Amino acid sequence: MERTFVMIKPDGVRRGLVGEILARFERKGFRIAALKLMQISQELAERHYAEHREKPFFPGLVRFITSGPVVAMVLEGPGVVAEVRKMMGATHPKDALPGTIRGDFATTIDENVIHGSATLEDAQREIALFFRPEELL
Amino acid sequence: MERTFVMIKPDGVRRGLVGEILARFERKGFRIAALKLMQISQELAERHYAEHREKPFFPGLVRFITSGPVVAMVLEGPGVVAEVRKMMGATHPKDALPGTIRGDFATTIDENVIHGSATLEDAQREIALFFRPEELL
Amino acid sequence: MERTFVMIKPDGVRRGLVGEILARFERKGFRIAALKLMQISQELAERHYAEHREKPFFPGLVRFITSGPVVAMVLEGPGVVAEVRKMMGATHPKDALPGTIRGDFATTIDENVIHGSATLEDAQREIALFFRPEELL
Amino acid sequence: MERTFVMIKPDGVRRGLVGEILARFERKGFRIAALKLMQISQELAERHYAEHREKPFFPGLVRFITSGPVVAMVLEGPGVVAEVRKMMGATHPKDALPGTIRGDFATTIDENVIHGSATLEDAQREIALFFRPEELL
Amino acid sequence: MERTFVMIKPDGVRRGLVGEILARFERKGFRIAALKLMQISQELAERHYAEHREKPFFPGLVRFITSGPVVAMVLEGPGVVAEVRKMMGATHPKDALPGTIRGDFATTIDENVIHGSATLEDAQREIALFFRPEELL
Amino acid sequence: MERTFVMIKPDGVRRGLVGEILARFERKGFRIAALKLMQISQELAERHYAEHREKPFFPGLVRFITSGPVVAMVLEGPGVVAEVRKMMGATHPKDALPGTIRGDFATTIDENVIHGSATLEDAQREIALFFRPEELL
Repeated sequence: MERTFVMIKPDGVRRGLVGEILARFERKGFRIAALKLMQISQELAERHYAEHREKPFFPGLVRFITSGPVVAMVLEGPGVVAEVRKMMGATHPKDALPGTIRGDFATTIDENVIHGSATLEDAQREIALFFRPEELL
Repeated sequence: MERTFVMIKPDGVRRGLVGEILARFERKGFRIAALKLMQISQELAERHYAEHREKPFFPGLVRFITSGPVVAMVLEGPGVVAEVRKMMGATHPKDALPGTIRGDFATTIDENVIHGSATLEDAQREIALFFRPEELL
Repeated sequence: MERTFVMIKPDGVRRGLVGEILARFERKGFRIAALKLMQISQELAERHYAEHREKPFFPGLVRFITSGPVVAMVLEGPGVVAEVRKMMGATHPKDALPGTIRGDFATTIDENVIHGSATLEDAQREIALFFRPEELL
Repeated sequence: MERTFVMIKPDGVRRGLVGEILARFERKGFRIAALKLMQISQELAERHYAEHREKPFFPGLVRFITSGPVVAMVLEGPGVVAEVRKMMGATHPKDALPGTIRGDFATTIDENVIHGSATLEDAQREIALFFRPEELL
Repeated sequence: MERTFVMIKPDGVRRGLVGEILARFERKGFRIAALKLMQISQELAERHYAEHREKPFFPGLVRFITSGPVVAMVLEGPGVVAEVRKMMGATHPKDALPGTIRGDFATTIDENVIHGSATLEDAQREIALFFRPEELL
Repeated sequence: MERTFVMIKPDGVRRGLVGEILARFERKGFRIAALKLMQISQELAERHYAEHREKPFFPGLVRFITSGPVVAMVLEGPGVVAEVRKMMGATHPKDALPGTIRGDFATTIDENVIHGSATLEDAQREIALFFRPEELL
């Protein structure tokens, strides 16, 4: 019953990549346990990147993630956390391999189209933060 | 401006067709104004199909539409109501032409993969019934 | 229950369209009851086109249908005979509409990529002619 | 033998639809006789839409067709003029059926993604206007 | 004239992945020399996994491979044995890279969608076992 | 404003892979700055492979590259030279990974479907050689 949190960033949404990305997870065999289009508020974003509150790029992260609506989701499946990280590819598109989501759709680190939980613990945190309990099915 | 309500039925979600269908709307150029995976409550299903509460097939429509989660959404764009209707194809898959969502993905009337508002008026009503006002972006 | 016979002609196989076409039937929801790559014998071709053995274009139909291997198959599902007919599109690619197999892949009548049983009766006959009974699953 | 002129308009190029559209023609079996990314000059646009130089919407057609680069091409094959017309679908996306290029990618008449010669005669004229003779292969 | 044996397992067939998989081999440029839908008998399966007759997972392999119809095929092309192993990806999906068949469609080792000969010798053995000579074209 | 030169070789063109390949670059987010179908002359080809004028495979390179029309293009984007080399995959298809262009579409080194500049310097040279200045947009 392992699960992970995935967010299609503002750039992924405006470029119309939502369906293509979801399709990759569905053909893989993962179950969509939650899904919604939402607008991340300034405060919510800052809480998410709370650990980087002192970083110099913190303001940048917050700005981009709130620049427009995002699509949040929870995926379930065998070792889905690590499998999704593998599917997304390296955080910086230049190092992401062809076949991965960022390797196929992204060109810059600032607009790298998608985010996926790094660990099961981050997943639980992110799910509790972006989704209400009743939104999980 | 104009908006329409679309729902990928339980069979469409079960068969992993969410991304593929969503991708068709994004390729078309429509904007996703709202989106969420949800379980239709008995009340919502009855409210939705109230028109047939007398019909003998009513209990059937309700059981099916609540048989599993669906993906509800609101699409926005020029004449989106009539366009989506055309994109989905005939209600009965037997009459739905290839190239159409039902024409390419459905085989029976009971499990016809998707629903789309019939008119502008139906759209306003359905959107208000399936989504909380704050969920429209 | 209902079954229909489908054959991807020598041109369709030669052009590497087998998977793409098969995928359309699988996406539609039909079940593959039988499948095999085969070389149509002179006898089988004549038996199949017996109706035109008198016509002047007969020798042509036979030479083409035996010009290379074909992929024969039996598709199963609700009203599969009429549905497949619709999915293939008009026999003459000039009349075949986009979204259709012939509409998307064929350009001439002689090389129209695929064949599908015209009626339930034709289906029984074709299936018995192209497949050994034990090959139907 | 027969040839037709096709142009992916500025909106189609801007939205990254060049490969997808080109792929449909290649899958169909037509041959690419000519191809080039180009910026339509004011003279070329006026020459092309000369028929409407009197109309009030003329200045509009010109500004749009020259708003950005287009991908011009010449397709060759059996009855390619009428076939491409069918593949593109109705000029007004509202009338264009799913499965069609405009039916799948366009939403408004002003930005209808593509143009294709209406007749054999129009094809000869357009090809001579958009391409240098040595560019036809 | 190198060739290899590939089998789309019962899970790959029931999930409707036959066409998509074949399409990958066709676009790659490999030739389909044989193809058929078949039901592996208990005895046949045991002979195939004869080398593992003493293994503890032998009963499991036999059970799954006979749980439903499979699609067997022979592919021909330059170094096709090693190339197909590369295309399928690691035997355990968790270690299979995005872009490969198992990396894109599978989540568990038990249901890893496909099988491909490990060596030319295994290929000859598997072809002689699953196909009759006359079925090779 | 980095840019690179890409050529879809004669084999890629005759196999109808132009659109599919362009689509990969467009979905990635690269900008098409130039594009054209052309026939490489004997002299032009020899100049291109001038550095290999003394190699034993020089005659072979020249022959294949001139065996039919090719599609030349210039792509722009962040680190596009290295990114495109990554997308194309290893020069020899056998070593190209699934997900890359050669890994997915090619089987032999002689007909490896595509070429991309090795360095920014090679790119400038190739662009100056295959394109006229006015063809860059």
